[PDB]
Amino acid sequence: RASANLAATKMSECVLGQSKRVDFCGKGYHLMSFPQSAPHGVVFLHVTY
Amino acid sequence: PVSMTKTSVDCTMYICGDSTECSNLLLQYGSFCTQLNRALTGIAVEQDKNTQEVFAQVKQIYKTPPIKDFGGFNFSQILPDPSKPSKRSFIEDLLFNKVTKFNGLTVLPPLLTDEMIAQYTSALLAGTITSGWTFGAGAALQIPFAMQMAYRFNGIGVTQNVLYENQKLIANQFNSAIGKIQDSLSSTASALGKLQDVVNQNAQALNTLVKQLSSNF
Amino acid sequence: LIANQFNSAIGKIQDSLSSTASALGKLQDVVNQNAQALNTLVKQLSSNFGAISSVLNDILSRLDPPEAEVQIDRLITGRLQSLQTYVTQQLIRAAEIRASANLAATKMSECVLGQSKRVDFCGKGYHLMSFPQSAPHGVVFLHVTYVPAQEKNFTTAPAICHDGKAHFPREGVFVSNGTHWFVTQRNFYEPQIITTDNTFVSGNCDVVIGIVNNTVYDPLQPELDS
Amino acid sequence: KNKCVNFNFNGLTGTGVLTESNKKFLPFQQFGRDIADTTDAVRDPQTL
Amino acid sequence: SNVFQTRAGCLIGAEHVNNSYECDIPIGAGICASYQTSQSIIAYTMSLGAENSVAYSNNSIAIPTNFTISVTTEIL
Ligand SMILES: *[C@@H]1O[C@H](CO)[C@@H](O[C@@H]2O[C@H](CO)[C@@H](O)[C@H](O)[C@H]2NC(C)=O)[C@H](O)[C@H]1NC(C)=O
Ligand SMILES: *[C@@H]1O[C@H](CO)[C@@H](O[C@@H]2O[C@H](CO)[C@@H](O)[C@H](O)[C@H]2NC(C)=O)[C@H](O)[C@H]1NC(C)=O
Ligand SMILES: *[C@@H]1O[C@H](CO)[C@@H](O[C@@H]2O[C@H](CO)[C@@H](O)[C@H](O)[C@H]2NC(C)=O)[C@H](O)[C@H]1NC(C)=O
Ligand SMILES: *[C@@H]1O[C@H](CO)[C@@H](O[C@@H]2O[C@H](CO)[C@@H](O)[C@H](O)[C@H]2NC(C)=O)[C@H](O)[C@H]1NC(C)=O
Ligand SMILES: *[C@@H]1O[C@H](CO)[C@@H](O)[C@H](O)[C@H]1NC(C)=O
Ligand SMILES: *[C@@H]1O[C@H](CO)[C@@H](O)[C@H](O)[C@H]1NC(C)=O
Ligand SMILES: *[C@@H]1O[C@H](CO)[C@@H](O)[C@H](O)[C@H]1NC(C)=O
Repeated sequence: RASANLAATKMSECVLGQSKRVDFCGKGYHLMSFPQSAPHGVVFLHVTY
Repeated sequence: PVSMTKTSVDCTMYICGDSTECSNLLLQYGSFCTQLNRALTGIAVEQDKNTQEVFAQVKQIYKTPPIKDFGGFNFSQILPDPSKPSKRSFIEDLLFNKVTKFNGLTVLPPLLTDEMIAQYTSALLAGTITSGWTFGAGAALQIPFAMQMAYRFNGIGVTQNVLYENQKLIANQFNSAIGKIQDSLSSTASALGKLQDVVNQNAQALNTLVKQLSSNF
Repeated sequence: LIANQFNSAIGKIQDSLSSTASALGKLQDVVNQNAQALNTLVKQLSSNFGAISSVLNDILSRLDPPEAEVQIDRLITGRLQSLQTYVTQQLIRAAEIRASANLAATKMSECVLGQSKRVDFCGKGYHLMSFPQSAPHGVVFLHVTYVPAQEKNFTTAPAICHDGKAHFPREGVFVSNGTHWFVTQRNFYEPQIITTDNTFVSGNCDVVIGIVNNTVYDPLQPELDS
Repeated sequence: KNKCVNFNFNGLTGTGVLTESNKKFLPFQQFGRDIADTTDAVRDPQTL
Repeated sequence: SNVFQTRAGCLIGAEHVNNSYECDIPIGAGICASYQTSQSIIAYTMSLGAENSVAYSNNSIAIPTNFTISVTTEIL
């Protein structure tokens, strides 16, 4: 549940917006993120500058 | 990790399979069995809620247009591929191929099928590609992907002229990075190790539980 | 207009809370999940656990200490296991409530005591402000947010050519209603004449993909010409 | 009444404060129980 | 007397309906039930939401011309 809450927060702040939070959306300055479904989980492709 | 397998264990048949004498003796303990069933039911409903909170973040199922003119950015490998029987992306199918009883133990199917989670991810990706962050705050507002990339460059403190003057270099870098993501997922299993850990940690536990039926105590 | 929209939204909050119980369902769940557990615990006092009687006082009254000892041991084992189960489930539920309370404290800090840029952390739309309200064993945040409402299509261009120079919007975007080019803020249609005070120059026309031809007003030129 | 005493009512033994009960038992009823099935009310053998 | 085979098991007393609606009572692997219409319990593949193509183009932008102030309740 903690992991899924983190995943929901990353979907909200990282896919549905651009995050100023450092390293919340991977190495560098966050540009955007793309979600992908995985068996019992989520995979975020973080596009950063 | 977002959810795990919704396992339910019938307390009565696990402890006292098809035995009336054993069930009558187990009745001497009271609500031991009912509260264990309640806890496992809570866990399963919680797994469904986890999946809903992560993926059902979009009110409408958005489409990418048939003409994929995204200023040179290539999303073909993350957008759904209609050729595959499951409408999953190339990368999603790479992800699904990397992650690998009868004693009152049942497995409840998740409320959202893999197809519906794929449709959620497709809708979120299409909204991001066609409207930027606008679909997250309200109605989806179409904007050219180059101008969205300029918005985001402004967001990270770089002027949009840097994007527009270096647009195709940036498109090529993004495409190469997606290709490297494919190459990393196609040759390294341990990449999805985290998800596999969950699938292991549940199964091991279940094994242990069934093995305890073979003990004398 | 904005004051009236806020007042109407507060009225709708009242109407939603006055007619829908399930709205506060989450808090009720906690109040249920504790009480059920407590009920279960007390119900375990009525179980034999293999003893002759669930009532402890009915054992001592009917048996000699050597024989009462075995039945009391059975009752002790059963009631100890019941209490351990209760305490373990309460520790896990306390961990859940602590996570919820940490989230509530973070929302109070970042959402009531400030304006949050985090998307959907403070509800649907662009967060303007939040108001806290106490609730039985919990908190209720009224998130006031800005939702863009009436959308309109426009033609757009990344930049504009004036004299071989590429003009980019200082903030906002270039929008065409079909014949004329303006520069507007991104979140609200307020078209303005494209001037050198609205834009900045960077390089020339060749580099930018999708650049369009237009005139960029120079606010000085009419004054200087006189 | 109104004092913490040890009581024995027709073999039901318990420690408690016995107060005048507004509960009106049906004539066949002898005891009363709570939602948790703990003894809540009793009937005096000597006087009803 | 309706007997319908789902991936979640055997469902008896619910009429299978081809139409997709928002999930009301979650049954199982994409299947939800609801009381509708005369009144009856129906089972259906849950609808994920309104299907909408965004009018994307390389030179088309949609700009808001108004707004609404929304007060939403969060309970913790
Ligand atoms: C996006 O990239 C994919 C490959 O990742 C491109 O598809 C390839 O296209 C070439 C010729 O156009 C073929 O030889 C390859 O076999 C294709 N590969 C795959 C995996 O489909 C696709 O053309 C690119 N998109 C655009 C618009 O150029
Ligand atoms: C786009 O906007 C421009 C500016 O508002 C419009 O041009 C004006 O049109 C009105 C009458 O509709 C005239 O009185 C003004 O003199 C025009 N202004 C200028 C500077 O010429 C234009 O009509 C709009 N076009 C569309 C298709 O809506
Ligand atoms: C914008 O204006 C420039 C010049 O003011 C146009 O450039 C001309 O393009 C034509 C067609 O290719 C050439 O024959 C001319 O030699 C060009 N002139 C110059 C000075 O470069 C340009 O085509 C215009 N763009 C649009 C979209 O109308
Ligand atoms: C923006 O929207 C508001 C309402 O959301 C509009 O105000 C309404 O105007 C109509 C008449 O056109 C009245 O009947 C309503 O009572 C008004 N509502 C409120 C809350 O005042 C407003 O006109 C819109 N503005 C623009 C520029 O579109
Ligand atoms: C913009 O144009 C498209 C054309 O397909 C249309 O579907 C859409 O409704 C238009 N948007 C607005 C806000 O009028
Ligand atoms: C935009 O797309 C149209 C196709 O409708 C095409 O003719 C035009 O060249 C494109 N413009 C740019 C700048 O890519
Ligand atoms: C749904 O429609 C199809 C025809 O495409 C039909 O074969 C099927 O029986 C229908 N399902 C129900 C439950 O009526």
